[PDB]
Amino acid sequence: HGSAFNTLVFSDEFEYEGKPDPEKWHYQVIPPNNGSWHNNELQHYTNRSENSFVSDGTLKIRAIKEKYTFEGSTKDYTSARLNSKFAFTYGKVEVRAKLPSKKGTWPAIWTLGANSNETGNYFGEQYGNAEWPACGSIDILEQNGWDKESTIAHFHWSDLNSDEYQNLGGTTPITNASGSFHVYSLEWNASAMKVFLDDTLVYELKNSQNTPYNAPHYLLLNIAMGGTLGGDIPENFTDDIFEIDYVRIYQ
Ligand SMILES: OC[C@H]1O[C@@H](O[C@H]2[C@H](O)[C@@H](O)[C@H](O[C@@H]3[C@@H](O)[C@@H](O)O[C@H](CO)[C@H]3O)O[C@@H]2CO)[C@H](O)[C@@H](O)[C@@H]1O
Ligand SMILES: [Ca+2]
Repeated sequence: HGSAFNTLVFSDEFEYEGKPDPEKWHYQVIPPNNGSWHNNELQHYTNRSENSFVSDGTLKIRAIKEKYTFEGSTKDYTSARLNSKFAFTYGKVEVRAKLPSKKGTWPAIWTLGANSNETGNYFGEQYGNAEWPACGSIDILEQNGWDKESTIAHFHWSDLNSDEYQNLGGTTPITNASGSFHVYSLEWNASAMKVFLDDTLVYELKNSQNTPYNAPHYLLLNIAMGGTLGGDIPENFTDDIFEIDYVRIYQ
């Protein structure tokens, strides 16, 4: 599957030490919603070494129970939310990773249309100003906080010719998501978007010109805490890691 996408256009093998490469990765830190993130999430996102770092051939994003204030808004958790400094239309995205094991964590590998104009993102209004869900988004991987034995792939968009919000996708079983690397991938072209866990198709959505999936998207990597899909966080939560061996994008 996906062999047609064979020209490497972007990658990070994470073989260096220190901050995620600033030529490749942009941090979001400004909350988009009056001092909070969306989905009733409980974290702030920071660009500190507490919450992301590269060492030993892998990127780690680390969520921590920690009081933290940004511009008058205090939250009880910190994490990181990275965006690629690379926007693309169509391709094969491969991310090899180990997921957080702890309850309450909501990791994600996903995309937004580069016309999102999301607050504090890297692209602003360069491509347009299509507020989510009109910019489109593809989940390559999410896990909720209460079931670490399944993964989620899910699309969110509004049709170009309607305000009608669409949200659909699938799930698949996973074994040892936290202790064993798996490859989470997307194959995206003018015909279809296919999300895989290793070689299992999680979901395929037919593409068309009436979707926002024919213009550039950028990649996001994050751990949210709590909220819709994070759920209740144990009182004893300390910290947890989302470990990414590499990101590769082919066209
Ligand atoms: O609620 C109104 C605001 O929506 C913002 O877009 C958010 C949206 O609210 C939120 O539900 C969505 O959450 C993502 C899921 O759809 C999915 O793709 O997985 C992501 C990773 O787990 C998850 O964060 O995110 C949208 C983008 O941040 C609008 O941006 C905002 O203008 C509007 O007021
Ligand atoms: Ca690596």
